Amino acid sequence: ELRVGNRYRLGRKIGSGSFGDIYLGTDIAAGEEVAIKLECVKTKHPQLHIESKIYKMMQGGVGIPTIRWCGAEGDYNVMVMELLGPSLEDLFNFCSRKFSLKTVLLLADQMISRIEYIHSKNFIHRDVKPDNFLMGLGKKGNLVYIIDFGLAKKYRDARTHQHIPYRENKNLTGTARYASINTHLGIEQSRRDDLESLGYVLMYFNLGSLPWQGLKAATKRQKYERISEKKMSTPIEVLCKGYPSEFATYLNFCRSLRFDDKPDYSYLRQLFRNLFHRQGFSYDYVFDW
Amino acid sequence: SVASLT
Repeated sequence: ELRVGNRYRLGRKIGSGSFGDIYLGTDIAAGEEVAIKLECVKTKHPQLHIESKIYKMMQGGVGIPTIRWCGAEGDYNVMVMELLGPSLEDLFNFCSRKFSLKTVLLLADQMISRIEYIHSKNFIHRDVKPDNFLMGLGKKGNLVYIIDFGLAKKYRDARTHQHIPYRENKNLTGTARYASINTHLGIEQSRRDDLESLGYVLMYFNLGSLPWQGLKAATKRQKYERISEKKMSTPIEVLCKGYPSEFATYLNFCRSLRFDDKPDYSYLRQLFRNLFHRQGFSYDYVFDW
Repeated sequence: SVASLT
């Protein structure tokens, strides 16, 4: 029977991206379901080995998936991961693209902490989006995980904390829908950009869609600039109209950060926790779903 | 528009 690593039976495809396909697997030792990422060895720019190292440096972190095996097999590099629950995009669609304010706030709190943890390990994520957060399983069903370090990179030296240098004329990295203004302008990504992207994710949860979503275009690169100019021509206060001011204050604060500034994560969490209390919400992990 | 880019 078809196995990777002698040990993990390969199952149906469950996802695909620019850095490999994701498949279900079954560990024959325990019957544990797993996720299997495959990357073609004859690819023009090897990456899965680097993502696996990144995952290994993050292990033990709250909401970081465990990597079970990493190796090479035939025409493929292989990374076997712990299987988690549905993504936040899956759950958003399941709830008809409607999240309550309570659910948005509970998630924001954990998501800010996930990003802060990655930053504390000297890496920036660069692909913050609803598909890249997954809920846990069983008694970790209230825990938000962060996945996909395929675009991640170090922003600071591990020993001196010297920040990577500023630069312009970069190509767009990440996803057009959730990228920061700085990214659209070709500026090197840093810690602020992960947090700005999360700000767009949260307003996307509030609204059901973002104003620069679904713009008709022709070439794939005229679409990107139509997104970029719609993103820039939409003031944060128009984007957040109809919702508590904390969401615009969050987005304004991330746009105000300098390239190498350390974000005040505790401040950002406290904006939402304070709003959480004014709504009279209880922290019971009762999500909409 | 949600495709991951290098």
